[PDB]
Amino acid sequence: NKKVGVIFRLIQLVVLVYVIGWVFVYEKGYQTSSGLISSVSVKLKGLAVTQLQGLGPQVWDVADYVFPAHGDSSFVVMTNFIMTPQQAQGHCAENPEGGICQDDSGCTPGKAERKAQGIRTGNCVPFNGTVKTCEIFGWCPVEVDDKIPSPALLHEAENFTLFIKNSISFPRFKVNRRNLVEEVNGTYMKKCLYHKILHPLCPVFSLGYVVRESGQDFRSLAEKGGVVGITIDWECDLDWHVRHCKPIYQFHGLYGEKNLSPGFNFRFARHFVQNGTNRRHLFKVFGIRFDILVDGKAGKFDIIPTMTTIGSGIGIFGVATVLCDLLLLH
Amino acid sequence: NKKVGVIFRLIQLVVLVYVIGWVFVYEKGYQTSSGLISSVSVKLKGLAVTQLQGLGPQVWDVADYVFPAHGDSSFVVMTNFIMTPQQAQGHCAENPEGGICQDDSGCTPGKAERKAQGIRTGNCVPFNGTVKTCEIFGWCPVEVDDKIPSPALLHEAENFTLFIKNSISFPRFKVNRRNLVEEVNGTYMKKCLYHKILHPLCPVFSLGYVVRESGQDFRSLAEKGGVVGITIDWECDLDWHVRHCKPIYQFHGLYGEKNLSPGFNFRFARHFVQNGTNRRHLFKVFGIRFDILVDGKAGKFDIIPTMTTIGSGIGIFGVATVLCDLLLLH
Amino acid sequence: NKKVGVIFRLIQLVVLVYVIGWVFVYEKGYQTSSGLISSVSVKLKGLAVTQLQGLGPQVWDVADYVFPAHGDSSFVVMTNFIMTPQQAQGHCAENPEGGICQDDSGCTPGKAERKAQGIRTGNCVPFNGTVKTCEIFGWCPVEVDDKIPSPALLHEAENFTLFIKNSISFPRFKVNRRNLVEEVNGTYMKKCLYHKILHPLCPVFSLGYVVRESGQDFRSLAEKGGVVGITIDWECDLDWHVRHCKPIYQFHGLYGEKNLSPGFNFRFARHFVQNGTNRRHLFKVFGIRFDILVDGKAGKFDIIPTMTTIGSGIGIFGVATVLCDLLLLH
Ligand SMILES: Nc1ncnc2c1ncn2[C@@H]1O[C@H](COP(=O)(O)OP(=O)(O)OP(=O)(O)O)[C@@H](O)[C@H]1O
Ligand SMILES: Nc1ncnc2c1ncn2[C@@H]1O[C@H](COP(=O)(O)OP(=O)(O)OP(=O)(O)O)[C@@H](O)[C@H]1O
Ligand SMILES: Nc1ncnc2c1ncn2[C@@H]1O[C@H](COP(=O)(O)OP(=O)(O)OP(=O)(O)O)[C@@H](O)[C@H]1O
Ligand SMILES: *[C@@H]1O[C@H](CO)[C@@H](O)[C@H](O)[C@H]1NC(C)=O
Ligand SMILES: *[C@@H]1O[C@H](CO)[C@@H](O)[C@H](O)[C@H]1NC(C)=O
Ligand SMILES: *[C@@H]1O[C@H](CO)[C@@H](O)[C@H](O)[C@H]1NC(C)=O
Ligand SMILES: *[C@@H]1O[C@H](CO)[C@@H](O)[C@H](O)[C@H]1NC(C)=O
Ligand SMILES: *[C@@H]1O[C@H](CO)[C@@H](O)[C@H](O)[C@H]1NC(C)=O
Ligand SMILES: *[C@@H]1O[C@H](CO)[C@@H](O)[C@H](O)[C@H]1NC(C)=O
Ligand SMILES: *[C@@H]1O[C@H](CO)[C@@H](O)[C@H](O)[C@H]1NC(C)=O
Ligand SMILES: *[C@@H]1O[C@H](CO)[C@@H](O)[C@H](O)[C@H]1NC(C)=O
Ligand SMILES: [Ca+2]
Ligand SMILES: [Ca+2]
Ligand SMILES: [Mg+2]
Ligand SMILES: [Mg+2]
Ligand SMILES: [Mg+2]
Repeated sequence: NKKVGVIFRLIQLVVLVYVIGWVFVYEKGYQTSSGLISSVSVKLKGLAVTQLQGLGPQVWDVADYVFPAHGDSSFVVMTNFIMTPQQAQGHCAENPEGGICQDDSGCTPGKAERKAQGIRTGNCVPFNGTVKTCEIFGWCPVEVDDKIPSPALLHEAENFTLFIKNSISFPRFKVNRRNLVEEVNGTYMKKCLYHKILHPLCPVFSLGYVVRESGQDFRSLAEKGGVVGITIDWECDLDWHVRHCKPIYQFHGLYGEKNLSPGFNFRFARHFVQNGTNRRHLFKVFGIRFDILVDGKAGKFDIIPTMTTIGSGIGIFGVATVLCDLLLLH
Repeated sequence: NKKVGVIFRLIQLVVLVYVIGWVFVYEKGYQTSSGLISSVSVKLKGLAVTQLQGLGPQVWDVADYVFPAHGDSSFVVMTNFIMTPQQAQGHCAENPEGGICQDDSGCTPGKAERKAQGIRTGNCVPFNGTVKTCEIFGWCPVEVDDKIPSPALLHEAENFTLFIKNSISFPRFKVNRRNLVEEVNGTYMKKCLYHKILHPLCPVFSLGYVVRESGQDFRSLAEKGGVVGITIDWECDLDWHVRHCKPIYQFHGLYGEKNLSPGFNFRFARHFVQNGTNRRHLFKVFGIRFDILVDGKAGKFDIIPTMTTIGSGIGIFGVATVLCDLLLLH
Repeated sequence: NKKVGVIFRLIQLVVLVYVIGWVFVYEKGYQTSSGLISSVSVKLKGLAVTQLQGLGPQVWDVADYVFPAHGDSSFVVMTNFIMTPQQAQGHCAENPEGGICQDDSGCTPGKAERKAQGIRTGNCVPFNGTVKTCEIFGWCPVEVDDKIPSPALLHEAENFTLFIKNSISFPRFKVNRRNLVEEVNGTYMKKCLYHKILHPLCPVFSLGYVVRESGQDFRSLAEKGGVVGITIDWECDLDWHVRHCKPIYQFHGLYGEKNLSPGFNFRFARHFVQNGTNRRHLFKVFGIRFDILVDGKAGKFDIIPTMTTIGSGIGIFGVATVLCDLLLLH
């Protein structure tokens, strides 16, 4: 029958054009794939001045709000903090969150099993006029974290400019590429701000723009902390010129339900010696967690993958043909 | 022949059941898989008081033993340390390990080729009553680490509550998930401790439990340090509800031969200015290394993978047909 | 025809030898592969003394030039720095590169839009005898990074030694391996310098050797910074003894155009309280970025992969035979 042969030839032509357009053209089967070796360096330029009650104006610079000063990929930018100054190890009332005592017999000497704040001395001392807390041995000023300033202490963090420098190299092809691609110039790096459409190649990122692109409001996130994931994808083709290869930036927002564990926070201390006594300043920093992830591959023409793809296509064709023949026979 | 046809039909039904079951349900071929983007946030609540001979009581809060303050995925929990206080730059004798001199002519001015402790002035000074070491220009006094305390200075950290906050997002499906799940609530985290069977979803991990579940003993590991690897694996079947998505926590113990470089250790310093002179405190910290590795995939029903799996199954059936026909013919 | 049968048997023998040798031995189809869990700990030893104008001799020990105390995979080794001692908050002139005014009416009170150095007060005080800049609120000694010392302040960094301790474990096969191998002993590490041929397995890497093997000159890197990538690769056939399992160390040079953003740099501050006044020392450190990446796979004989490979080979054979038969059939 003529129509049977027509259907067979149509099926073989379909599978042939499918394999040819997909394995070779679409999926780049004639190009080897390798993995980039990458290193990310980050620099933040911004300044914010905080004026808390009872304290002088505090100037925060790049060394201050960037705790991973060595330019790590996973860095935290300080946006809100609680400062407990002049902490010294001595005996005083603990925080009321741990426990509340009405008499000295209630307190027991030892360490708390859950959320230990210090070594209990077994004495109940008044934390303030109303309630009393068991006396512990720990840094004496105990941070009350219950009050979270509604206006962010560093609401200026939104405009802080952020520069990301990424250098990727493929080992098998011995090709090195950097984010600061050709189009970028020193003059450009002075007056550009990153945008999804306007300035895709500008390496200077605005913190507020990055947060808003992820899908989070900067103010509410800075009030309680947050996590933002920036991914740099280097899809590269070596058959073309290296100028074509460029870094694509994608912003991903990592969030969670606000009732439980809202935002991101950590505690850090600055140890110093004043008047011959060792003292420290405890800070509970509510900041936005920025993670840089670089994943990419390079493709360059090679003879062995081309021959293997040709053989696989011939095998798939010769199969499809025998399968169609057996189907038409039965 | 009847028996030949029966064997042929049996082989056909067997390969049909195989291609309809294995690649579809077991391998989830109709689903497509996307790697997660994740961020690790770790908070350790605990307090340990270390009493050292010649020094006052030392309180080590969360910021102290957790050296990475920004909540990095790889963090070290301090278990034992060697403290050398009041280090100042000057000319003081070197450690006996570097060299032993009996006369001033033996010492050579310059810097030692390997593991230099300072700039040798060229004079042999008595390090102590018995042996003499060449004078060097370095921090004073030089740290001595020949003796490691057999009882861990921080042994209370066996009980330290470790809270891991891991937020994942799949870019292909645009679904954000966190280690905290609907089953876990605010009242649950107050008293729960992670267990392999009892509390698999509790985000609070005990350090001793993590060490014991990794095939290591905390008591022996705390003396010289160690490396414990925690892997959080997410397997998600987006065909079901998102409540079924639950993280899987696996603890892997990374250990080596005790004879050659046992445990993990590092040295850090705190710089301060006392009495108009720059001084520092050098600590040789023996701590357990914790690495959080999050690797997972999610699968949702899609039309193109389903069609590809159907085509692959039909192709496998076709050849299982002829392979059987050619064998029965022989 | 006899020639047709000879050609058929020749093609049969060719495809049989192929499916018996290539996929089995070269591809290790009978073995299974699993990803390892790796944690890297780095330790450096070396001392460098920097003598500056006015300031006394400064000793930079391991804790100084190694900014990551814990020793993460990504660490920076200080080679050159710019120190602005005794930075105290107050009113001072901004940097001349920021802005220059001839009259006080030029500057406007507020915060700069880009790269803010402080809060302008609307007054112009002379930065030096020639030009005058806007008066800002912040650290009084402004850091001037126009002059970079051509001789590296820490050129002694080239010969500093680097010890890398990596422990890898395959969870599927429950086998733990370390960079320290049976060939390496305690007396060997005392004097081993890593080399590609002479000493392949020693974990003591010379910084200058690592920089030179990556393809970069240390002296140029020392002045303005650099990036060096070290990759450890483990390929182990668990069918043989575990002694054969040895890591492979490869150095990759990550560099970019020197005209735009040459080298790697960052700023960190040391906060201290002297004379009841909070001051800091700001250092602009030019250092070489070192990144450690570990990847590997292991192979163990298993029954299911062997059976799957045998089935795939039989299928490829059965197809090749008939495809050849159709070829002759024409
Ligand atoms: N976060 C940022 N925002 C805006 N511009 C930046 C940022 N980081 C770097 N740049 C600009 O990019 C150029 C090249 O960066 P490079 O690493 O040389 O910084 P730098 O010149 O050492 O820093 P500085 O400008 O503080 O001296 C610099 O001229 C700098 O002005
Ligand atoms: N390591 C830990 N051990 C025990 N409980 C913890 C731990 N980390 C967090 N929690 C509990 O989880 C709850 C939510 O924590 P969240 O991430 O909101 O930090 P936080 O409440 O701002 O910090 P803090 O508890 O210091 O106020 C807290 O009420 C706390 O009691
Ligand atoms: N960067 C390095 N260069 C040369 N030798 C090193 C280096 N790091 C460690 N070693 C040597 O390797 C041996 C085993 O390493 P290990 O991790 O036990 O160091 P350690 O003995 O704790 O350090 P230290 O020698 O400061 O006590 C040590 O005897 C040490 O001398
Ligand atoms: C005392 O502290 C407790 C802490 O919960 C608080 O509720 C109470 O209002 C305080 N009382 C005064 C008078 O400040
Ligand atoms: C950021 O700068 C813009 C002007 O470009 C200003 O309107 C905005 O208030 C600034 N951000 C904050 C919240 O300080
Ligand atoms: C600077 O880079 C931009 C990139 O958009 C380019 O358009 C411009 O021509 C460059 N400047 C010079 C002087 O080449
Ligand atoms: C002196 O120091 C050396 C260091 O190895 C030690 O062996 C010796 O016992 C010490 N002698 C005294 C009297 O402390
Ligand atoms: C808290 O979570 C636990 C999970 O084990 C659950 O059993 C309990 O009902 C929850 N509490 C409330 C009030 O729902
Ligand atoms: C003053 O500072 C400017 C800053 O660029 C410099 O160009 C100039 O040479 C300096 N003048 C003197 C006398 O130091
Ligand atoms: C490093 O090389 C040799 C040791 O091999 C040493 O003598 C020389 O002084 C050093 N040079 C530098 C640049 O530190
Ligand atoms: C130390 O290791 C080296 C490896 O090159 C080996 O040749 C030597 O025999 C070892 N020393 C001892 C005492 O076994
Ligand atoms: Ca890291
Ligand atoms: Ca101080
Ligand atoms: Mg609280
Ligand atoms: Mg030692
Ligand atoms: Mg500059």
